[PDB]
Amino acid sequence: HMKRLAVFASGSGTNFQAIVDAAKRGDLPARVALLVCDRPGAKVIERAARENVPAFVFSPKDYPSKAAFESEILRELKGRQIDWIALAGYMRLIGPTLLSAYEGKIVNIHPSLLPAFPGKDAIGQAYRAGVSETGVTVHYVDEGMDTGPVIAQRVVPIVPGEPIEALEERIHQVEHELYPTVLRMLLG
Ligand SMILES: [Mg+2]
Ligand SMILES: [Mg+2]
Repeated sequence: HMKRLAVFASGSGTNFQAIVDAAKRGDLPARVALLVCDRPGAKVIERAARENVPAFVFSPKDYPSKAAFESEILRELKGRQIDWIALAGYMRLIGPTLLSAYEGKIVNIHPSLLPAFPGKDAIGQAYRAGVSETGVTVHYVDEGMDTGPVIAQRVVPIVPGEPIEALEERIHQVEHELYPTVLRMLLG
């Protein structure tokens, strides 16, 4: 019974694409079974359609609370026999409704070497701090924000004088390599 993965994403969907591409070339022993997107119009939705990956798209504005929409997401996840959840560019926190149902089965990729620079815009945080290096971390999601146990990490140097664009491209390249590799081992 191959594990079924749901990918949560809110934007361009480049990490989603990397995961789909890995599965397509036979390097991911899991089924990319669902895309959950909280931002209608996001490019990642078009990617799912092109890749024949089912998608559950919703707007938080149509619900009175996070619990309200996560309750529907949970029903959808269970009905589609989803085993694991991978956050890949999902721009909001996972609430107790999902954390409880998928405890220990939710992972996320974060653009810093956790516990360093947790939170939003971690690429910008490291750049603004002036540190000489940062990295990419895949970790388990728990009650805290970017605080669950580290699963894997890759160090990324920050070159003196280079624009932030240089660091971002480098970090994204690493994310596209690291996430599929980590998921392969986690779900294999
Ligand atoms: Mg090959
Ligand atoms: Mg509806």
